[PDB]
Amino acid sequence: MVPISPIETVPVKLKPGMDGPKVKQWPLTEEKIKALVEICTEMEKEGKISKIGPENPYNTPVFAIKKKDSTKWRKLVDFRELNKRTQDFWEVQLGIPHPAGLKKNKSVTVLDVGDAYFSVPLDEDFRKYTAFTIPSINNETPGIRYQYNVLPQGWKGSPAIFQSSMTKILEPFAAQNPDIVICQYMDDLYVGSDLEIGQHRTKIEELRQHLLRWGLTTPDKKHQKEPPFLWMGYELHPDKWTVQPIVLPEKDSWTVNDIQKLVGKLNWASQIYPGIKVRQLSKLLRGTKALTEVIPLTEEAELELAENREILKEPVHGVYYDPSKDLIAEIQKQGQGQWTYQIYQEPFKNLKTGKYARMRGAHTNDVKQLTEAVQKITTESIVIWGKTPKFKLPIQKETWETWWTEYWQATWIPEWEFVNTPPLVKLWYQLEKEPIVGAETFYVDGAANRETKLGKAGYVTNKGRQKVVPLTNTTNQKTELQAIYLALQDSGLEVNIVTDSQYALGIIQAQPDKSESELVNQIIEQLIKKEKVYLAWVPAHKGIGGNEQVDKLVSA
Amino acid sequence: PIETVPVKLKPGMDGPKVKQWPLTEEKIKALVEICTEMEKEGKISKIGPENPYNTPVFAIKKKDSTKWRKLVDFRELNKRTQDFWEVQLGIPHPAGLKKKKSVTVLDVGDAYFSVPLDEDFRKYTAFTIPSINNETPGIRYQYNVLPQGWKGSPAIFQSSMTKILEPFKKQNPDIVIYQYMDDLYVGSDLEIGQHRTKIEELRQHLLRWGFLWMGYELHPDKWTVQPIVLPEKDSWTVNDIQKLVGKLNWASQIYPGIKVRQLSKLLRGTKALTEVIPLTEEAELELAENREILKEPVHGVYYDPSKDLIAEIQKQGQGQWTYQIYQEPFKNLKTGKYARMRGAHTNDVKQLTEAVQKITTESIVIWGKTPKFKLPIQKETWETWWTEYWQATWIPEWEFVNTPPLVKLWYQ
Ligand SMILES: Cc1cc(/C=C/C#N)cc(C)c1Oc1nc(NC2CCN(Cc3ccc(S(N)(=O)=O)cc3)CC2)nc2ccsc12
Ligand SMILES: [Mg+2]
Repeated sequence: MVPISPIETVPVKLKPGMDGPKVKQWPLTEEKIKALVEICTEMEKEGKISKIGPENPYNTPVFAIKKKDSTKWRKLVDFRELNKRTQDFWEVQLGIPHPAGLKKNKSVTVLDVGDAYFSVPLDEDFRKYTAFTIPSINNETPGIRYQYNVLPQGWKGSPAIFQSSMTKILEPFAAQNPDIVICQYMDDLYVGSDLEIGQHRTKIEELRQHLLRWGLTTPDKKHQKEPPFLWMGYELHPDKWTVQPIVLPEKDSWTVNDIQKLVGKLNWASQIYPGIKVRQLSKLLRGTKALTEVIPLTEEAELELAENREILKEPVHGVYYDPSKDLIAEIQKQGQGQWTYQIYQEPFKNLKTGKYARMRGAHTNDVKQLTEAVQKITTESIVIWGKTPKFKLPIQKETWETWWTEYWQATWIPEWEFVNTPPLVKLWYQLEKEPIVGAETFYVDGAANRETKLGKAGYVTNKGRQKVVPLTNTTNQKTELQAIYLALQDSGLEVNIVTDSQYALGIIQAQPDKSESELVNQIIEQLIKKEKVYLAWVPAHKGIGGNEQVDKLVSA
Repeated sequence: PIETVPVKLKPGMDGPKVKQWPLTEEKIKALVEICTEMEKEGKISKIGPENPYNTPVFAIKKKDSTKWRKLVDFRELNKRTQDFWEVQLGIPHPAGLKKKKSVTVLDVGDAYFSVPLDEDFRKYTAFTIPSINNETPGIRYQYNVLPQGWKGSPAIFQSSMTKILEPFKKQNPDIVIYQYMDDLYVGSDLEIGQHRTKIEELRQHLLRWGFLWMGYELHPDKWTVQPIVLPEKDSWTVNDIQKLVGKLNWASQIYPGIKVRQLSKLLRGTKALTEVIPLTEEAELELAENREILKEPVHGVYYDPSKDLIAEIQKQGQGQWTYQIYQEPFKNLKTGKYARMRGAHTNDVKQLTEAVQKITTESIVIWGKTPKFKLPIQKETWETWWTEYWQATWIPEWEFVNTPPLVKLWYQ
């Protein structure tokens, strides 16, 4: 007998105030009972479970299923109730690595740890809560009652406790062998290095020697999978990676469910296939919960889909990470609030690609969106590679400088260089800081009756120019914007505009270049056409000349 | 200190479960070295999967220090930790601190590591050193001693701190010492060279009782509500008078008796913005009477310790930032301005982060608590970058302003 260290038990508790489960066992057929007795008799020999007396008051129902070709019954213990009553754990497997963050390991070995799993003991004080009952034949004897000594499959804590138990066992080995990487996937343990096949095989044997200390045997996985490893939806090749095959289906009838699976594939593919776009295909899902609803594709969604088929026509791949090279991120504007990007170290050899969609909002501009994309990529790059990339941005240095020096919010983007890739991001208008000498002064105002929704908008100027337009189905805020629009339409290339609308000032001072309001868009188009615009604000109803004059014109 | 002070969360509240945000490789490495040493010294221990709690952690560099430093963001835990009256019903925040000529800030958080934390409460201090690219499970620790940045620490340690200082305070009755979190604030009215000596002698007294050698020098002589000032001009354009009337109308929400009738009268008609308008005698008097009103303090402004303090900040350009601290709108308790922020002439976000820290420091000195900030910045930009420039062991609360306030002009 070679002494073997015990695996440290994790203490487990029920949620505060809650007791164990007390679910009734279902009646089973004679055949299922016979099967369960055989299975459990074997499990009991292997130490997994133990018989218990009638004092234990808890119970979880057990079942008997089977596979079609597999000529055996399968035992199933439904721990759904016990899981509801079990404490929360640290679930240390939520996130999976991204392939673009991985580094090349020429040599990779796969070990099966399905048997080490059962070496992880269940906290003795918690075992009572896992009791289950095999109903007896003809229910003429007491049912055979068992409890678990090992982490049950299907119990809430098994994944976190197993993974944490393996990690702690592997730590000294990983620490003292810095030239090897370890990842466990289901009951597969994957051990890679960049050593020669000889030195690599030696590390494996050393790892096996190490794992024997806890009595863990670990042979090689059954039917060693040749490359590429099919892992978490990817294809991991020795020198390249890509997503698994992206195939767009052909259809003349698209339902609300068909469009969701297409966005899913497209999104998944966007991490390597550059230039994927899903706006026009996402717009067809704005608000719906029935999935068979056949929503016709707009000529914009068709064009988008076909643009994706062209990109998806040929397989593309990313490379793995070289820490000795720079990390570079390049962004393009695609339109309609859509942005793409590529992250690479060598030109044309992308580590990964991605996209960024504009946030929902009534107004926005291209510089704010580009800034937001930069922040997303920054955070993604820190996750994957632990560093911020150098950015190549389709915005001139002088444009950025003008933007951040004048914009009312603090803003920042990390080290970046201009890349001349149209369409370039630009500032479409800039308001004056001071009133313009020699430019006509338009005093604008608008008003609307709350009940009738009738209103007026117009202006008076220092040259005696005047206009009032009557409006229907409008609001104070809308007439106030309309008045500014009229002044822009009716003035020359330079114009001073005086408004009393805090609402209108707040919109324009936010420097939108596009709006969900057609009226704001029209105002944007006018500003773009001007040489100089000074927009001044005054308080309403104070007797300010010009403003007082137009106020009475538009208030009935 | 063998005996631990029993600590509980608030009724019907679980421990914190805050996500660890991603960290660069160099910050992870710094944290691994720091925490390994903390673990060898018994200050923290590895924890198992049965602990589901988490508080975020990052790495910084104190003001003028090349050494990496660990900072735990205990904001969630602190609001979930019971309210404390450890020794008394409370320590009255010293109103004399804000009056001293000079005030020095001493980092004494290292003292906390000598007091053990209640064994039952330790699980709530859990934190994770994240891996890169999820390539390994994070390193999971919990505290065994009073952690820096935790609300409970100064309260539990207060009995010991008061005794450490009594001999010093006994001989310097005119020096005001106040503790907020991990910091002592030591103020005096005496010669800056003499004050620095007293501070210096306060430090070596700490060494004998069992530090850090760093300091911070403030001058709360000069913290007030800056007056509202109006232009003094020999010729006024239409635009000038429109700006004046708008500013005066804003001030009339704050000050009673502000009048604009005679100034508005000047703008009778529909005039070019650049036309020069001569002031009448009526308007001159009204302006003069407004100026007089603006010299006095705002009526009925009082601090209420039961309400939050609110701090607003405006970017004024060219490295200048104005700010106001208040509890109710138009009842400013303090206002100020900042220029040429240190080492950030090209970085808006660094400047804003430094303004936030300076304003929080003023708030601690005046009222003994931190304000809730209204920040002129988009959430995603702020949350990506602020930790890169943070140098303080506390962290305030903040919210984001997305609509440009018209009042930025009035504080120009
Ligand atoms: C080691 C490992 C394997 C897998 C596979 C699962 C499946 N199914 C997943 C992860 C996350 C792994 O974990 C890490 N993997 C790497 N790098 C990789 C190593 C593998 N290659 C691909 C490859 C190489 C050689 C052969 S070959 N010719 O030997 O058959 C086949 C495939 C890409 C880089 N780095 C780290 C760092 C910390 S964990 C970890
Ligand atoms: Mg009006």
